[PDB]
Amino acid sequence: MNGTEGPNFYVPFSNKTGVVRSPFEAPQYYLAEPWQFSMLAAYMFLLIMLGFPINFLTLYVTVQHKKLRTPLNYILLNLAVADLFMVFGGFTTTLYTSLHGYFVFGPTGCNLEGFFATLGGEIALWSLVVLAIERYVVVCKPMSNFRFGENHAIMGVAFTWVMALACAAPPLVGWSRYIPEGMQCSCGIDYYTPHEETNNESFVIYMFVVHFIIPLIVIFFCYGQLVFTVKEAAAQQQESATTQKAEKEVTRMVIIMVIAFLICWLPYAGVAFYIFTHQGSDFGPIFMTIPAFFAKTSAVYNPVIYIMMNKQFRNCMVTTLCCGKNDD
Amino acid sequence: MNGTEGPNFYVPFSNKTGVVRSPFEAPQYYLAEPWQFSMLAAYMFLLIMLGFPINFLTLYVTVQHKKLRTPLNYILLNLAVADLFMVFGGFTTTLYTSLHGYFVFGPTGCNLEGFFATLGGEIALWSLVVLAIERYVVVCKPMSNFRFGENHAIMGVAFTWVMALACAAPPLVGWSRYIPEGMQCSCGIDYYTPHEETNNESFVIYMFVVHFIIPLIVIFFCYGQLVFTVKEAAAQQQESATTQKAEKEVTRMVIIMVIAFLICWLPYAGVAFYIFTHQGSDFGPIFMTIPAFFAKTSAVYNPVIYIMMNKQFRNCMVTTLCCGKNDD
Ligand SMILES: *[C@@H]1O[C@H](CO)[C@@H](O[C@@H]2O[C@H](CO)[C@@H](O[C@@H]3O[C@H](CO)[C@@H](O)[C@H](O)[C@@H]3O)[C@H](O)[C@H]2NC(C)=O)[C@H](O)[C@H]1NC(C)=O
Ligand SMILES: *[C@@H]1O[C@H](CO)[C@@H](O[C@@H]2O[C@H](CO)[C@@H](O[C@@H]3O[C@H](CO)[C@@H](O)[C@H](O)[C@@H]3O)[C@H](O)[C@H]2NC(C)=O)[C@H](O)[C@H]1NC(C)=O
Ligand SMILES: *[C@@H]1O[C@H](CO)[C@@H](O[C@@H]2O[C@H](CO)[C@@H](O[C@@H]3O[C@H](CO)[C@@H](O)[C@H](O)[C@@H]3O)[C@H](O)[C@H]2NC(C)=O)[C@H](O)[C@H]1NC(C)=O
Ligand SMILES: *[C@@H]1O[C@H](CO)[C@@H](O[C@@H]2O[C@H](CO)[C@@H](O[C@@H]3O[C@H](CO)[C@@H](O)[C@H](O)[C@@H]3O)[C@H](O)[C@H]2NC(C)=O)[C@H](O)[C@H]1NC(C)=O
Ligand SMILES: CCCCCCCCOCCOCCOCCOCCO
Ligand SMILES: CCCCCCCCOCCOCCOCCOCCO
Ligand SMILES: *C/C=C(C)/C=C\C=C(C)\C=C\C1=C(C)CCCC1(C)C
Ligand SMILES: *C/C=C(C)/C=C\C=C(C)\C=C\C1=C(C)CCCC1(C)C
Ligand SMILES: CCCCCCCCCCCC[N+](C)(C)[O-]
Ligand SMILES: CCCCCCCCCCCC[N+](C)(C)[O-]
Ligand SMILES: [Zn+2]
Ligand SMILES: [Zn+2]
Repeated sequence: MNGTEGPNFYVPFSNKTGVVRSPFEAPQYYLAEPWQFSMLAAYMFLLIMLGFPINFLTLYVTVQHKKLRTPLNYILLNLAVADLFMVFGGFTTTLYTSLHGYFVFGPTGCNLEGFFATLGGEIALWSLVVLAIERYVVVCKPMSNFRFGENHAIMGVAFTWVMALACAAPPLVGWSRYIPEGMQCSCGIDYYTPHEETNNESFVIYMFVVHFIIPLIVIFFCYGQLVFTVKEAAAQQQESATTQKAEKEVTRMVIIMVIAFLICWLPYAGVAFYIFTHQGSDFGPIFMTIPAFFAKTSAVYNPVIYIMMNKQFRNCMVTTLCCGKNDD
Repeated sequence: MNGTEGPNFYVPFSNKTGVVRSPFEAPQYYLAEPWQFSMLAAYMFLLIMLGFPINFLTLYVTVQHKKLRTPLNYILLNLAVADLFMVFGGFTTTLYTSLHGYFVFGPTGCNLEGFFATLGGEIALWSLVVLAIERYVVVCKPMSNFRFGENHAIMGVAFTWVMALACAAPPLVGWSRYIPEGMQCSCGIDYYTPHEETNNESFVIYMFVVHFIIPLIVIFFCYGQLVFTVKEAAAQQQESATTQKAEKEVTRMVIIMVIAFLICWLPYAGVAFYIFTHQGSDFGPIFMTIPAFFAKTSAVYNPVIYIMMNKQFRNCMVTTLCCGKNDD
């Protein structure tokens, strides 16, 4: 056996030497050097200390400024909340788990770590869908003469939570399950075993198709309609050069947010897909550790892209932080 | 301009030196060394000389042996025909084009090269869908007391031609268009320009989503049902170890055919997707030439996998070739 399966775990280390132990019962220092567990710990700590303030700040500044009530403003406020859930709901546990070298909080801890990570990533993905659609509707006016205003913003936000929970929750109640990965200090969906009792196989498929592929198809479609229009379906829809310069700022930003998401998650995606199609194959704890922990930067990069690419949000922020002036 | 757009072409070479010419009017030797055009020519020649006999042989041996009437037998005969269409309908033109260093047959030649390549590739893709579904139905028998027999085989084949033509033909009559790629000696879908008059943008999206992604989703789903069953949904189906050993031969083969397709086409897919999302960017003729011509091995690898992994087909072949003794 290249790995060591347990009732509820899969250590990617051979147990021919009898050293393997459950990620829920004892430290995993036999997996790698303890200084490496310290690095993860240190890493999560930074994510928590960076993520807590930038997201809260985003949330705070938005609520405080009434003029910030556009779909974008709404979507980023949403991510700010999702990130705070990742930070406090999951990172605190992954940090603590990394310090002890295992899930001292048992499966319940692993569920927290896996749930919120999955929730945060998915909220970010589906949020991208809502934004692409909003850019589609606002830059090409297809449908009719409807207003993707504040009302749809709310509906847009609720939507992201519905989809994301549709992906993150099932494994909490029987369909697939959260399980330790890599150095065993973070938890992800079970791509490691078939474990037919929780119908693992069908969930992984469901996840990659409905919670990865479909969303990308939708965004790709929207991207299609925007390239086309910025080319010929816009010169006839009379787009004042003054509006386009501010509607191009926003369109550029969504594209960047979409690229950042792919940069952040594709690595994890690939290793997961691989493991899933090579279960039992010979791979170490470092194989998934790097992509997994790297993906956790998803709790931080969005507010940052936001602050750096949306002048209005930036100025409001400086205003909030300087009390009065460098408003809404 | 990093490239040179023309009414119906896109040479990936700057025309600041005025050397660029239309791939329909003159040789493209300024793009690369003439010995490289000789390599392509030599290459196509081998594909033709290999593809003609292995496909025909496959087709011939199948028709000759009546016992060869299962879905697999049917699907591979289908590919054999698809490949002969690629060889004769397209490669002869790409060969000749490589020899002259340009499309002396003008756009009509380019359509031939692009159509049959696209047709052959897609027929292979959708054929994979039909096989995966057939493996699904036959190895897990989900639907009721149903029979995926000869009748469905025919319907399966017709199906692959319908989808493949749905992808290859539209660009012949106004939706997108076949255009020279790389060193300008092979033609592909227009990922190079927006050319709104033929609605390029929307076709590329349609192609990647309906003629790449969806098919992969379907196969992935089937692969899901097989891993699950070969695991805990088949030990209750009392699959006698005698049949499984022959039904595992076939299942293994389809999986290999699926992997070979990804090995063969993903490279092309990626460069196409890239070019499409980086139109006008600085890339040379070699950027697409290698993946494109590599993909053309799609006219040859399937019959070979077939001969090498299906003992029954292999034995019939030896029989056909040795006359009588080495049957159906
Ligand atoms: C655990 O990981 C190991 C790799 O570290 C996997 O072993 C590989 O298993 C395959 C399948 O049996 C071997 O292939 C066979 O090789 C022989 C050559 O003697 C050949 O005659 C057979 O037809 C077949 O191709 C392979 O050699 C072996 N190692 C390699 C090269 O990767 C193993 O499958 C994994 N699973 C477990 C827990 O066993
Ligand atoms: C990896 O293999 C090792 C051994 O090679 C496993 O060690 C296990 O260690 C426990 C001690 O906590 C053993 O339990 C003992 O069992 C005996 C009865 O056999 C009982 O009398 C003692 O009181 C004690 O409970 C356990 O037997 C032993 N297992 C093996 C393989 O011998 C280890 O569990 C393996 N890793 C895992 C969990 O996959
Ligand atoms: C043709 O290919 C060239 C690259 O070979 C592309 O040019 C690049 O265009 C980007 C902008 O789209 C340039 O970035 C800009 O750089 C300046 C620094 O002076 C910075 O202030 C701007 O904010 C921006 O980042 C990049 O420098 C440039 N590369 C070079 C060296 O030319 C070009 O886009 C392609 N298509 C065209 C327009 O022909
Ligand atoms: C790349 O640039 C070259 C030149 O830098 C393009 O070819 C040149 O095209 C011009 C304009 O079509 C030709 O000029 C002709 O002049 C006569 C004057 O009697 C006029 O009646 C024609 O209407 C035309 O303007 C010029 O002959 C030709 N230069 C040559 C001989 O190579 C070339 O078309 C560009 N690449 C492409 C095809 O985009
Ligand atoms: C290069 C493809 C090798 C074929 C392996 C079958 C899995 C299909 O690959 C998924 C497509 O992603 C391309 C990345 O290629 C890396 C190969 O690793 C296989 C991923 O599990
Ligand atoms: C060593 C390769 C690192 C470069 C990876 C760039 C990823 C950018 O994300 C774009 C998404 O594209 C999908 C797959 O990415 C592969 C290359 O990206 C080029 C886009 O065609
Ligand atoms: C550090 C903990 C992690 C990364 C735990 C779990 C993550 C997932 C189950 C992620 C799933 C996916 C998302 C968020 C977006 C891309 C596709 C995906 C299905 C791999
Ligand atoms: C040598 C000539 C070639 C490769 C010409 C054109 C090929 C296409 C338009 C291929 C399309 C695709 C296929 C066959 C399967 C994978 C996805 C795809 C859409 C890129
Ligand atoms: C940011 C790009 C990194 C790769 C992202 C896409 C990976 C999908 C294919 C899996 C290949 C990964 N690997 C090493 C696990 O084989
Ligand atoms: C719908 C998108 C499908 C894209 C598949 C991409 C496969 C990657 C193949 C290599 C592409 C990398 N690049 C940038 C050099 O072209
Ligand atoms: Zn509204
Ligand atoms: Zn039938």
